[PDB]
Amino acid sequence: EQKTLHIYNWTDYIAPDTVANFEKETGIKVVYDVFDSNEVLEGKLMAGSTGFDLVVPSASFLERQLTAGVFQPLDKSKLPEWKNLDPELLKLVAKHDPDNKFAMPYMWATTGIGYNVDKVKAVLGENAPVDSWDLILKPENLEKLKSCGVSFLDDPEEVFATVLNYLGKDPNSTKADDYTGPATDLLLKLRPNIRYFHSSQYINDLANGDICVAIGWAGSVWQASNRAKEAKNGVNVSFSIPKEGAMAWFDVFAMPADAKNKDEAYQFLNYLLRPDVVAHISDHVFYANANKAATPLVSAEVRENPGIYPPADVRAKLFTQKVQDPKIDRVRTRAWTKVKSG
Ligand SMILES: [Cl-]
Repeated sequence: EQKTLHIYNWTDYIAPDTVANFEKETGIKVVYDVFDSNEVLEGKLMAGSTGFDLVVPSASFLERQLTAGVFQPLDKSKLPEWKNLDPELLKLVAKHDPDNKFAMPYMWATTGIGYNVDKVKAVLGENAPVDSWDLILKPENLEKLKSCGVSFLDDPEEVFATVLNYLGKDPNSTKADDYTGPATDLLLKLRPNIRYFHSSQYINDLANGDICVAIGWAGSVWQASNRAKEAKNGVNVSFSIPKEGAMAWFDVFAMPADAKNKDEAYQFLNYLLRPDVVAHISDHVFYANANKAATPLVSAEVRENPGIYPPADVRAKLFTQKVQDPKIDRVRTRAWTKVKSG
């Protein structure tokens, strides 16, 4: 009988031939579906009976569901290359998944500033503060960049944390007043200069020159940069992990508790743990993978990019998302609607 495997992953988060290569090597039929919204994935998981054997949630969402019985523990004896994973990244993911019981770290990155090098330098000068959140969180700078286009993510959790860190508050403040007060105060001063709040349109807009500065996910900004280079359109997109720090986050593979094809799922996970497999993915999607054995195999342009693989001094400035109580979640959501309506 045919062996089958159903995977649900983000768009633009695998190499073009990863699945084909796996099928050639193993004889397993893969059904590979994609989503571009975390809201979509989580709704399906909470409803249950998804039909997926492997899914790719955020590490933070995993914490919220470790008690909901959504996932089943990973049998590490079926993953002999588990030893290839970076122990430091396992520790960070274990903040949401104690003892790394349910999740295999896949890729990770930061939320920083993507920008058009030429347009930012034209408007703010040669010494534009591209190494600082000042570039996009000082109203005086956004007023000058307004005409060339400014985008923020449509993501209250990441944007509020970014603002709180910049203001010198706890990035993960549990104080409702921090969100409704100082954080909202700054966002309302910036708001008239922001063209839109959206978590994917900025990728193509950066690549085509339609916006000049964005809050964005590192690898997606690097994808925009590469798309502009492949189009030979002369647009120069870069990305900055600013000097004040930034949020780091981790996407993981996990196995729904009702998965029908568990043996095949473990074959695919151990396939991903082979160093060349995940290095090849990083080469194509411009995200750092969590496999320490894989790093030397990654192309120089990606591995040596400190906005993809940050060195120790930059990693020390990164913070991670803490899961908040529902009451803070709702304050955050309410305040974000007010910010956007401004
Ligand atoms: Cl995360």
